[PDB]
Amino acid sequence: SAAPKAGTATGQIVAVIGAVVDVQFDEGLPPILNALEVQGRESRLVLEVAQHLGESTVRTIAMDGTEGLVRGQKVLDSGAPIKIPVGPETLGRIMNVIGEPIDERGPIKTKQFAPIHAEAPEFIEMSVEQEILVTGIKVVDLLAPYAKGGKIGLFGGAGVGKTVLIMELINNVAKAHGGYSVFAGVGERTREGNDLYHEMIESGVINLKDATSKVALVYGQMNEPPGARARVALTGLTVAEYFRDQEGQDVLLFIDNIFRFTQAGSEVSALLGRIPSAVGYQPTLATDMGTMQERITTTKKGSITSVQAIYVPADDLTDPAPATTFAHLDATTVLSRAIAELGIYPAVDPLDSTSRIMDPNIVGSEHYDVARGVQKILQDYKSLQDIIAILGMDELSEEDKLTVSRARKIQRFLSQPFQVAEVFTGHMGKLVPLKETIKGFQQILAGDYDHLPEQAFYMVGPIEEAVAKADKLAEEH
Amino acid sequence: SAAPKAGTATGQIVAVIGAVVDVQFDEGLPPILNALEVQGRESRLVLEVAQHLGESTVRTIAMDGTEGLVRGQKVLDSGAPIKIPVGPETLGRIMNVIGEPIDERGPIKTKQFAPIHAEAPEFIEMSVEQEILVTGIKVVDLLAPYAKGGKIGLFGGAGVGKTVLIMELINNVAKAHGGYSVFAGVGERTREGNDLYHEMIESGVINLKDATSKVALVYGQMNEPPGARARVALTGLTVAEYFRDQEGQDVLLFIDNIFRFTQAGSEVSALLGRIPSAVGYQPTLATDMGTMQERITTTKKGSITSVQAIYVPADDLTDPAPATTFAHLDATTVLSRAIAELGIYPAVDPLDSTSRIMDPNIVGSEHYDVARGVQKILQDYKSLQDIIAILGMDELSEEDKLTVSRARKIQRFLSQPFQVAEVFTGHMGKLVPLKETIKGFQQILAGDYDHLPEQAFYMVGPIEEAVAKADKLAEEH
Amino acid sequence: SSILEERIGADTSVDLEETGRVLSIGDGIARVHGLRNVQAEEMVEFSSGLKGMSLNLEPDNVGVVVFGNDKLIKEGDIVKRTGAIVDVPVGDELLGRVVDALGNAIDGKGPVGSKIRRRVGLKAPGIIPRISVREPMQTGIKAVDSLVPIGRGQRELIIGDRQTGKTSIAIDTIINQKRFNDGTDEKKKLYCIYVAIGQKRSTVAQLVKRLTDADAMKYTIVVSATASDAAPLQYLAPYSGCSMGEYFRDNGKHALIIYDDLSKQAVAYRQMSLLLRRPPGREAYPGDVFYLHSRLLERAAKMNDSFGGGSLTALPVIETQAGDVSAYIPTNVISITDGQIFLETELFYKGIRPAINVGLSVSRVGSAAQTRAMKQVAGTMKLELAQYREVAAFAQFGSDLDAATQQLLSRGVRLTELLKQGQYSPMAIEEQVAVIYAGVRGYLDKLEPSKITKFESAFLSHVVSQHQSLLGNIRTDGKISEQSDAKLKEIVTNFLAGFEP
Ligand SMILES: Nc1ncnc2c1ncn2[C@@H]1O[C@H](COP(=O)(O)OP(=O)(O)OP(=O)(O)O)[C@@H](O)[C@H]1O
Ligand SMILES: Nc1ncnc2c1ncn2[C@@H]1O[C@H](COP(=O)(O)OP(=O)(O)O)[C@@H](O)[C@H]1O
Ligand SMILES: Nc1ncnc2c1ncn2[C@@H]1O[C@H](COP(=O)(O)OP(=O)(O)O)[C@@H](O)[C@H]1O
Ligand SMILES: [Mg+2]
Repeated sequence: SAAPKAGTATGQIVAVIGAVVDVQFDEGLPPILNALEVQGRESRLVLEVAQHLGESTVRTIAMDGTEGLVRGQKVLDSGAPIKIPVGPETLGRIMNVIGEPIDERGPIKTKQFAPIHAEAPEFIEMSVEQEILVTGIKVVDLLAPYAKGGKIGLFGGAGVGKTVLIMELINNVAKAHGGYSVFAGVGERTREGNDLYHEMIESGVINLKDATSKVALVYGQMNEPPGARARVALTGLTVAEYFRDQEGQDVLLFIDNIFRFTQAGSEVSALLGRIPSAVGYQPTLATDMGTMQERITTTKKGSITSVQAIYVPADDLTDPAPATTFAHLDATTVLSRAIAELGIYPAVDPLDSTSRIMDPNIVGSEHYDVARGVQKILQDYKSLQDIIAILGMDELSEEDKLTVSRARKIQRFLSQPFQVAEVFTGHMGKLVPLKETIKGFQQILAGDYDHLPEQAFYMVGPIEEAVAKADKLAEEH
Repeated sequence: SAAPKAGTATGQIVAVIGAVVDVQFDEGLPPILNALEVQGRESRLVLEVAQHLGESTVRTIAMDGTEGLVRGQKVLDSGAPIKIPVGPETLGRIMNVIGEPIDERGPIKTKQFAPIHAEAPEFIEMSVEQEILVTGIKVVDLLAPYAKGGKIGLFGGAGVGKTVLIMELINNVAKAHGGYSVFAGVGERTREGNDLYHEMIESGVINLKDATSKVALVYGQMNEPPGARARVALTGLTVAEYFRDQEGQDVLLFIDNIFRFTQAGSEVSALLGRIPSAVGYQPTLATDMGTMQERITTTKKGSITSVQAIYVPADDLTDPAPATTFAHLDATTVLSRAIAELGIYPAVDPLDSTSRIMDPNIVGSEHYDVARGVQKILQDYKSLQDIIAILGMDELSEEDKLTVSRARKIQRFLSQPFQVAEVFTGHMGKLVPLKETIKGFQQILAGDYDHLPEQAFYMVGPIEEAVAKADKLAEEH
Repeated sequence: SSILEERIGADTSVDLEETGRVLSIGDGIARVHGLRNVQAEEMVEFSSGLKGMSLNLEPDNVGVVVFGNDKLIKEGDIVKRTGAIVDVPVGDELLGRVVDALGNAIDGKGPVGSKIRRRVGLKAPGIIPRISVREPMQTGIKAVDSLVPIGRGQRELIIGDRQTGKTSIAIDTIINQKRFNDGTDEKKKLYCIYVAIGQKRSTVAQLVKRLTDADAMKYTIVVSATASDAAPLQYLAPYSGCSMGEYFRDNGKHALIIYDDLSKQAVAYRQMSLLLRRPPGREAYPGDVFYLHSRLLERAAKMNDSFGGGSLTALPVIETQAGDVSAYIPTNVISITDGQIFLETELFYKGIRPAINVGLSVSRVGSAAQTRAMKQVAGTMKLELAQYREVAAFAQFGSDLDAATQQLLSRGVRLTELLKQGQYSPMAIEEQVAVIYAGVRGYLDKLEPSKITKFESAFLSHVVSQHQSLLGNIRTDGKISEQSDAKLKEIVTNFLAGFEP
C-alpha cells in the first residue's frame, strides 16, 4: 500500500560519499530495502535503504548518480521496495532499474507493480519435473544438456562466449518458444543493448506497432553506479516471475551476466562499513548469488527456463565469483581463453562443463556413453598431448595416436560456429536438433570413418562433410 | 626570505614515534614541506612538515635520528623547505641531506641556497631536441641507446648492475664531458660512497687543492632514517638544476638508486596515517616517482644528461617499483639474475631494454635493423633453447641451429666486461665508441664469419678477436 | 561566487553555510570545515586560489580532493563555493591546442577563453540515441585497418607492454585524418582529442611538436595530466577529454579521442580514495574500478541521424605487464570496450610490428567497420592467422604429414612482410586495397619473401607513377573492380618476375 505513520517519513541527507547516501529520519524510520525518494531533484533519485545505523538514521544504496546531492536534501519515504510495473503492459517496452521507461515510448500504463524484493519459492513450491528442452548446439546441447526451468551459465573471461551464446541461444530459442521472454542486461555494454533492441525490431520479436511482443527489456548497465547494476538483474527477474506466477506461463529470462549482482557488492560493501573478504569482496557474496538466484526457478504455478552468464575475473575460475555461482547452473560451459587460440568455438571446455540432467534416462545411454568416452579419450588426450610424447604427436602408441585423430576430430565436431558469429567470416552456422548426430559422431571413437586428413575436418561438425570437404581440400596422386 | 608572523613559529613536540614527530604550534602554523628546527638539540634535527592535522598541529617527517627527542621540545619554524647551498662553491665538496658539509672540509661558503622543493619545468620549458651522446658500451650504447638530457635506468635486484654500470658510465662519461657532474647516492652503501670519493681524488675529478672540480657530492644513505633517503636524491637534484638553470650548463646527475625516494614512503606512509596499497606501499608512489623525476630534465636554459638506478624488490619486475619508473627512463636495461649465472655482463636482457631514441634517423637503419634482427633471432631463440628441441641443441632445423651460433655469439659480443669489473679477473675492459662495430657484428646474423667453436668467443665482443682467440684456444689435426 | 569591497574579500567567509575554514589537510584531501550547502561534487575554492572538488560530504566535514600539490593549502584556509559539479571548458576553439587537464592552455599560445563549457559527470546516452557503428575510421596503419577495422562511435582498446607501439599507432591513427580536415566531404572528417595521463611533460611535447610537424596539431586538441599533476588531475583528465569530443558527438561532427594510459590513471585513481579513507578492495583499487573505466568509455557512442549522426571513437591505451592482458583493470577494461588491439613487446623487434595477437584480440563490432573493401579482402586475413597460431607453431617440426598442407603456412610467411606496418606515414584505404589485396589473392606468394617490403613501398610509387586510376575506382564504385582486379593483377604478376631472372 505504501503509506507511513502520522509523522514525518522525510529524512534529511546527512552524508553523501559516492554510491552511499546516509539519511536521517526524525519521525518515521524507513526499513531495510525500502526504495526512497530524493526531493530537491531534477530527475528520479531513489536511494534504497540498507542499514539502520542508529541515531535515527538509515543508510541507503543510491540507484543513480549522486551528483550534486546536498547535505540536507529531503529524502522521501515511499513505504516499499523499488517496485517495477509488472505485467503484459511492459512487454516489448524497455525498463531501467526502477521501472522508468527507457526505450522512450512513454508511460508504462500498468494495473500494478511488483516489489523487486520478494520471498522466493518455498520448498513445497518446487517441482522435480525436469522436462527436456533442445537448443540444437553440439556441446551446449548434447554434451552438457539443458532442461525446462533449468539454469544455463557460461564461464569465460572477457570475450569468449557469454553475450554471443546468449544471442545464439536467443536464436535457437528466444525466437521460437511458447510463452514469453525476458532479457535483463546487467553491467554489460549499452551497444549490444541497443542493437539487441533493433535486432528485436528487424525480426518482429519486438513490434512497435501491433502488440505481438513476447519479450520484455529490463536494463541496468555500465554507465551507471553499482546500486543499479545490483538490482537491474532483480527487475529483469521481478519480470520473469509475474509472467510465471500471476500469469501461469513458462517464461525464460536472459541475464547478460548475473554476477554483476556481485560486482555491485564489490563496489558497495566496504563503503557501507563492512569488513572485506575473498579478494576483497563481501561477507555476503554467498547469500547474494544465493537469495537472488533462488528466484528464477519453476513452481506449482509456472516455469522459468532462465538463462544467465557469469564473468571470470582475472581469468581466474579460482575467483569466488564464477565458482560460488556453479552450484546454481543446471548446465556448465567454462569457455577457455586458452581455447580461443585454438579457434574452438564456442570455447566450451571438455571437463568443466557439467550438468544435473545428463542421465541415460533423459539424454541417452548411447549418447551419454560416447560423451563419457569423448571426455575419457579427451582426458588421457590432455595428458598425451604433452606428457609422454611431448608435444609432437606421432611417436608411438597408436592407441593414443588414435586419440590424436578421434579426440581431435571430436573437438572439431563440437566447435559449432553457428549464426551469431556471422560477422567474422559469414560461415555455415551449423546447428540442427540432434537429427543426424547418430552414426556420424559415434563412428569416430569406434574408429569408423575417422582417418581423413586431420584439419580437413576443422570448421564443420557433421561427419557427412568430411568427404563433402575432402573434395574442397584433397590429397593424393 | 624565511620569516614568520608576529607570533610564535615555535611548536612543542607533542608526539614522537620513530621517523615521525608531530609538533603543535600555537601562534604560527608552519606549511606542508617546511623544514623545521629542533631546539634543545646537540646537533641538527630538521623535521620536514608533512600534514596539517588540526588542533593547531602539523606532522613532520624527521630528517635524522629522532633519538632522545622529548615530548615538549621546542621546534623552530624557519619558513621554507629544506634549502641546500646551490652553486659552484659546492662542487668537489660532499653534502648531506640538508646542506651540512659531510666531507668534513668545513663550511660551504655560498652566495645563497636553493629550496629542495621547486616547481618543475613547465610544458613550454621543455625541448624536443634529442641530440645523441655515445657511451661506448655494446648493448647499453648500440642496442638501447642514450641521449642528451636523456634518462638512463638499470633494472636488476641485488648486485647485477646499477652501481657498477653507474661507475662504468662514470668512466666512459663522467671523466670526459663538458660542463659539470653530480652524484646523489640514495640509500645505497657508505663504502662505495667513500671509495667513490677517494677514486674521485686519485683521478683528479675531485681536487682538494686547486679548484678544478667538476662534480658535486650529495649523499643520504642507509645508516639514516627514511626522511633523509627520501630527500637526498632531491638535493643531488636541487644541485644538478641550479647548474643548468641559473648557470646554463649541460650537467649530468648520478643517482645511486632513485627509487630510494620510494622506500622512504614504504617507511613513512602508513606511519603518517595512510592506508597502504600495492604490496603495502603508498597511495602516492605514482606522483612521487612522478613529481621528482619530472625535474631532472632539459629546458630552454640548459640540459641535464641525468643517470639513475632502480632496484628490483624480491627480484620482481612485477613490483610497482621498477615498473612505475620505466615510464621515465629514456633507455632501459633490466639485468637478469638468471643472466648472471650465464656470466653475461652487464646483465642487460634482450627484450626488456627499450628506448625513446632508437630510430634509423639517429641510431641507424643498418644498426637498428640488426638490432631488430638480433632480438628477432633472439626471440625464437628464447623459445628454441627450450621449446621444440628441448634444451639439447643439435636436433634438426639448422635454421634455428644457426640461431645457436648467431644469437649465442651475439649474447657474447654484447657481454662487454669493461673497466669497472677489473677487481674480479683484470680482464680486457672492452669498449670503443662504435668505430669497428661495422662489418664485425653484421657478419654473424648474415652468416659471414660465424662458425668459430662457440664458447671460443665468450669473454670478448669485437669479432676480430674470434681468430685472435682461435690461436689462444685452437682445435684440429 | 562573489566577495565585498572592504579589502581582499571583505565579506564572504563569515558564514560556514557558503564557506568553510580548513580543519585538517595533507596529501591533497583537505578535510574542510563549514561548507554546509556544498554539493556532492561542486568544485571549491581555497585561500591560495586553488581548485578542489568536494568528494565526501559528511556530518562534520566535506573531505575535498585538492587539485595540485599541497604547500599553500593549510589548516584554516578559507574555502569558497563554486556551485557547479565537475565541469570543464570545451568548444571548437580548443582545436589546434594543448592544455593541462581541467581546461586551461599550457603551450604558451595565449588564452583560449571558451564560452561553452561542459561538465564531465554526464551520463552515457543509451540504446535509443545510439544506432549502429557504420562509416568506419581509417587509421592508415594497414595492419590495423585491413586486419582490425575500427568503426566510428566505438571504443577500441589498444593494449601493449612498455615500449610496444601503443602511441605510434594512436599517433598514426590521428595523423591520418590530415587530408580530410580540409578535403571535401565534411562528414568524411575527424577531430582528435589526444589525452595524456601520467607521461612526462616532454614526451607530450615530443607529440605536440611532432604532430605539429605534419600540421596534425592544426585539427586536434591535446590535454595533459603529466606526473607533476597531483593524482586527481591524472584522474579528471579522461573525463575531461570525453567532454571535449562530446561537443562533436552532439553536433553532427565526430572525434577520435585517445585516452593515453587509463591504467596509469588506474595507478593514479586508488590514491585519491585511499587518502579519503574509502576502504580499499583489490590491489588498492577503490571497489568502483569498474565504474571508473566503464562510466567513461560508455560515453564514446555512435549517434543516430535522429539524434545527430555524430560520433566519438575512443581507444583507451593500456599497460601490459609482461604479456598478461587479463589483470585486474585490464579485465575491467576489456570487459567493456568493443575491440582490443593487443601490442606485444614479445614480438616487436622480430620485425613483427605492430605485433597484434590474433586470438587474444578482436574487432568485436564485426564486419560492419571494414568497408566492402576489407570485406572483399581482409575477410580472410585475421581468422587465417587465428587457428594458424597452431600450424605456425607446428610446421617447425613437421614431416610425414599432409604434403600439400604447406599452402596454408605459405600464406603466412609471405603475407607477414606486408602485414607489418611501421612508419610515420598512413596508407590511404584505396592504397591498402592496392598492396594487401594482392596478397589475399595469392599472386605474390611463392616468391622468396624479404623483398616483399620493397613491394609495399615501391608498389605505391609505382601506383602514383602509372596507376592513379585504379584507386579512383574505389572513389567511384567503392570496392575492388572486376576490371581493376585484372589491372592490379597485371601489375603484381609483373613483380613476381620483377626480381626473378
Ligand atoms: N611504426 C613503427 N615501427 C617500428 N618501431 C616504431 C614504430 N613507431 C614507433 N616505433 C618506436 O618503438 C617505440 C614505440 O612507441 P612508444 O615509445 O610510444 O610505445 P608505447 O607502447 O606507447 O610506450 P612508451 O611511450 O611508454 O614508451 C618507440 O621508441 C617508437 O618511436
Ligand atoms: N560463435 C563464435 N564463434 C567464434 N568466435 C566467437 C564466437 N562468439 C564470440 N567469438 C569470439 O569472442 C570474441 C568476443 O567474445 P564474445 O562471446 O562476443 O564475448 P561475450 O559474449 O562475453 O560478450 C569475438 O569478438 C570473437 O573472437
Ligand atoms: N662489469 C661487471 N662484469 C661482471 N660481473 C659484474 C660486473 N659488475 C658487477 N658484476 C657482478 O655483480 C655483483 C654485484 O653487482 P653490482 O653491479 O656491483 O651491484 P650494484 O651495482 O647494484 O650495486 C658483483 O660482485 C659481480 O659478480
Ligand atoms: Mg607511449
